[PDB]
Amino acid sequence: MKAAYIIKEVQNINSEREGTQIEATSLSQAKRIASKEQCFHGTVMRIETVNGLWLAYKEDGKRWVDCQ
Amino acid sequence: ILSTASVLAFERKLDPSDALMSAGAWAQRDASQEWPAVTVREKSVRGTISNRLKTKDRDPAKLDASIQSPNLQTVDVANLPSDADTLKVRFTLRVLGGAGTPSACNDAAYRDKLLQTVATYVNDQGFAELARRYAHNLANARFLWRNRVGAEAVEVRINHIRQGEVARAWRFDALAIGLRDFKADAELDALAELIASGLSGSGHVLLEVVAFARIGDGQEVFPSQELILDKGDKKGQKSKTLYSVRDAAAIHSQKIGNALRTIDTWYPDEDGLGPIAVEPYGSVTSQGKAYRQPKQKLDFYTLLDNWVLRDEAPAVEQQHYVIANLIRGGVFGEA
Amino acid sequence: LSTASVLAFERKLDPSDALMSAGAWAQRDASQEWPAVTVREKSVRGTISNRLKTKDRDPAKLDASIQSPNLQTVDVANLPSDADTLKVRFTLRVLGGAGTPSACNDAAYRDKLLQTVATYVNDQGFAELARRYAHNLANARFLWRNRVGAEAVEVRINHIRQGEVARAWRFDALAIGLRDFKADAELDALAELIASGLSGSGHVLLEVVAFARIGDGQEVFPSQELILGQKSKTLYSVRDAAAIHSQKIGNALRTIDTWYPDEDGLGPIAVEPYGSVTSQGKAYRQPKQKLDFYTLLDNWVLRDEAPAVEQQHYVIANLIRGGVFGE
Repeated sequence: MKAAYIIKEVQNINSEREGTQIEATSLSQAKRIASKEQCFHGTVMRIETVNGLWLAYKEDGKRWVDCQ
Repeated sequence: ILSTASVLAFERKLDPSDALMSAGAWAQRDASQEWPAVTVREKSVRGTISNRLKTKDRDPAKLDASIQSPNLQTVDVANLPSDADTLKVRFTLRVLGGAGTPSACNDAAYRDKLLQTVATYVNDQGFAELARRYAHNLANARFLWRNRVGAEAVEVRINHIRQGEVARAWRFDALAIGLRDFKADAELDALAELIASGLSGSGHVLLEVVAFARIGDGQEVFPSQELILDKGDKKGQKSKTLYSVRDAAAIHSQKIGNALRTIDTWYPDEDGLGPIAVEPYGSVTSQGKAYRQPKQKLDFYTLLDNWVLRDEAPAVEQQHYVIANLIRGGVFGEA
Repeated sequence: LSTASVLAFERKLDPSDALMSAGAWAQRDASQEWPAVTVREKSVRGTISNRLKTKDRDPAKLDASIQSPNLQTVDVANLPSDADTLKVRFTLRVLGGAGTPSACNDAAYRDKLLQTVATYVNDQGFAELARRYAHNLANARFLWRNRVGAEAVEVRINHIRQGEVARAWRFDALAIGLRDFKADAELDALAELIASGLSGSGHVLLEVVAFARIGDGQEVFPSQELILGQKSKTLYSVRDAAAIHSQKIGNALRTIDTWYPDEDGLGPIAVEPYGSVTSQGKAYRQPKQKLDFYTLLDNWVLRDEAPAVEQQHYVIANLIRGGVFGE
């Protein structure tokens, strides 16, 4: 199995921006390939499903804050 | 013998309220009780993520495909009305007195030696230098933080309210009185000798402080910002929140008061960087450093342990920094 | 003959929670409809202010800790921007039957304890204790930090018959001192009403209202909760009004103890076993000396060695606040 995610790179947590679809097996694989594929410094990565539900986010050198 | 008291806590003197923002015309400043409040609104911003780039790929197609997706966002903004050019900022200040008495302590010998040290300060010279130093940060409108920058005039109006009624009034051109030098005036020494009487426990001091800052029609005013929790936590909308009280835009009562205690012009490694706020390990978040290190011997802890325990009374300008930290208040115990 | 292993006294002088409201001074005779003071939140950026433990003296960590600080949410209670007066209102209930335990484990110790307390009451009444409690109602000591730096504090006490006001009292709480116990022809009446309540004659319910000119928009201080942008401070609120805990009002009533085995250069303290104040961090009635509550109680009840007349007021005042006594 390979699941589909949406990797987004936004300015802050409550920003909307069109993201890029990946193909990943686990959520930890998505966090690894969202650790890279980040172009800028002071930005927030966000991992979502294909329908817009948030899964995790990371804000400029912190832990991945999981979204229960 | 004479270890430090493991619990020390001081209540704060000079407690201001939150300051509320209003708006009107500059020729209507004498009838400004019925000016409407500056409200916090919402607007949508979008911009390009143009931060500094991680050094993995210099290919043009990567950055060109990244900038095709914009960053959508909703912020809070506060503006003057388009027929109003003057911001009013109004708060009340209360100056308590009884500065050296702690609120919590353990040792009774340390507490009596501390009270006698602060009494031997106050009897030699009073609160005169510190009150002249606080009255300048009221007289210039330093508490207008970013609202002060680029104004045609700033007016400060101070009332002493001995009942509901006003006992004595003051008016200051806040831009003539600088933001660096503590130069002397007669009407400013009157306010200084009122603040020193309040600090010495003599009288009751409640000051009403009104500041008018002409900035121009419809211009953005700057209240204080709030943390983002409990405003959208799992899927949210707003990414910038401004502080309100009753949908009147406002500054927190600790950002004022931070501006009042910007006193400290005695800290070693400087030439002309200006006064900073009185803090133990005297530090600034914007410059990101402590101007008053413990590797040198100039901190509030290192001064106070020598001025109470070992009775090494410092230079009389450091005896303003220590008394200013005691007027500030705080948790100064071992933890 | 010996001390019962189960003793329990109930508290007399039951206070309620005190609800805080705000309005304008000189609108005090129409202050029934004043809006309550609401607890609200604000954000706080703090700074590194505490002592460092001598392994954090280095600039390389102090600069990194002052660079990225911590952000907190506190609960705050202020007056409105046009209201200058804090109104605080609670009811006090004075019960009586002061020496009778509610749980006991002996019949001879209980009988001799009741004999001893009846001997106390039949020698001198509750008048000396009730004078010192009426004095703590007259000055507004139950306004704790809401009293310091107040322009004027006025206290009104109504005595309630059925729902009607029998007698109303009116006091200037700043003229009546906080560190003495004097006499006044209108405070004697409040003292003897509380005395007739504690001795068991009448039913006494009081309605205490305190006003305090703090200033427009200034900060008022409700009682604070324990914590179960993480929140640093939580204030007590009953429905939406800011309020004061009933035990902190009750504490400021039995601060009547002026009989120490230590120095009397510190004022009254609260009646406690091993008479103690946390804000000074020491207990002023040590059991090294023979003037704490348990040693004086054991000597006055068991072996009939009475203390001095002033320490008997202390022992009875510990019986009025109640507690779990007994070995």
